[PDB]
Amino acid sequence: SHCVSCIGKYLLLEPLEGDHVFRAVHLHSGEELVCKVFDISCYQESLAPCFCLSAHSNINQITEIILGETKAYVFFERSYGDMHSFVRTCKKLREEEAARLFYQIASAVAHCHDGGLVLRDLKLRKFIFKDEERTRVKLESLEDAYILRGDDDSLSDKHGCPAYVSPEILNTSGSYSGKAADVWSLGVMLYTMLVGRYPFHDIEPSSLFSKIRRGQFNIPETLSPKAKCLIRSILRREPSERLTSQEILDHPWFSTDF
Amino acid sequence: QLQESGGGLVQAGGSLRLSCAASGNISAQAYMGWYRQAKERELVAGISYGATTYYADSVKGRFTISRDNAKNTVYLQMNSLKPEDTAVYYCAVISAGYHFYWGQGTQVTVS
Repeated sequence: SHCVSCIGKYLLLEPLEGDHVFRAVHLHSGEELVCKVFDISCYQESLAPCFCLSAHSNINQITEIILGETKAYVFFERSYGDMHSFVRTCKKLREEEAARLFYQIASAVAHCHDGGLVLRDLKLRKFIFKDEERTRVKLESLEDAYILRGDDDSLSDKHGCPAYVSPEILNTSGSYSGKAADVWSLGVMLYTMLVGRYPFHDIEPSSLFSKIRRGQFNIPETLSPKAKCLIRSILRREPSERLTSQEILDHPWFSTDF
Repeated sequence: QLQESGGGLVQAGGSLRLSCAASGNISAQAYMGWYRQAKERELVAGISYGATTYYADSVKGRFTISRDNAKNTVYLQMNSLKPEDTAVYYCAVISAGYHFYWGQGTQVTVS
């Protein structure tokens, strides 16, 4: 049970995540949206990165914001699953399908980097489908993205989900490039989508971080030369030699006929 | 003042049709839909005055909703009736100062 039925012209339905994310239908429009609930004391802080970039097809866009007494209700167009769940269910993606989806993922990251943001927490789970047919994806949100103060993308604090953590973060003596780190993560996603398992895995983190530091991963021979070439241009490169999010988009793999 | 109809019993795989009308001073822009309890009250189907609809994930493709703005009434056609769908179906009409009218309840069983 909930205390209210409606926020503005939006009928509330059911919680998708605790008391934080609610389903909603616009009463005049009849369209189904998703409503994320923040405290008014810290909502414009949390949402600051969402107002840095121009709108992009593969980055969730805020539809409306309704300010209550105690809470701010931020509305988004709904999703239809996530990439992680999709890869698990499918086991692995065909190169044709993977190329379509990964191009959208890379485009989203390229938009963030070139607009002066680093994500820091990139995972498959963070990308969610826009349509029922699960052909279009978008970055779920930019809430926890770091806004660069000028050009410099140097980060001191270690961030990331262990599987997506780059070697530069682990054996860091202070600063590292946030953009290079986000690109590393893109490599892991691409591998995981195509192969159906993480490139680096182990029993416990310390052993996992050893494999990453040394670059202990294998690519199946079954993947196409171009697919393999793209993987290694991210995961088997030091930041200075490693592709940028934008450069990924020009890669010959996407241009294949399939 | 919501007068409704259509309650019945049916074999697993059959079909029922529900209907509800309102003859009062309700808004032209008023949203209309059907909830069911059985368990708690969830919205199974809804429809805006511009005919754009919502369906619960469980009943997508199986159930259908439509409103006649002239008569000021809303219908809920349901097919391939599962055993789980057994519940009391309350019609609702919502406006937005703010109004929210319920129906008495139309029972429908599956076996």
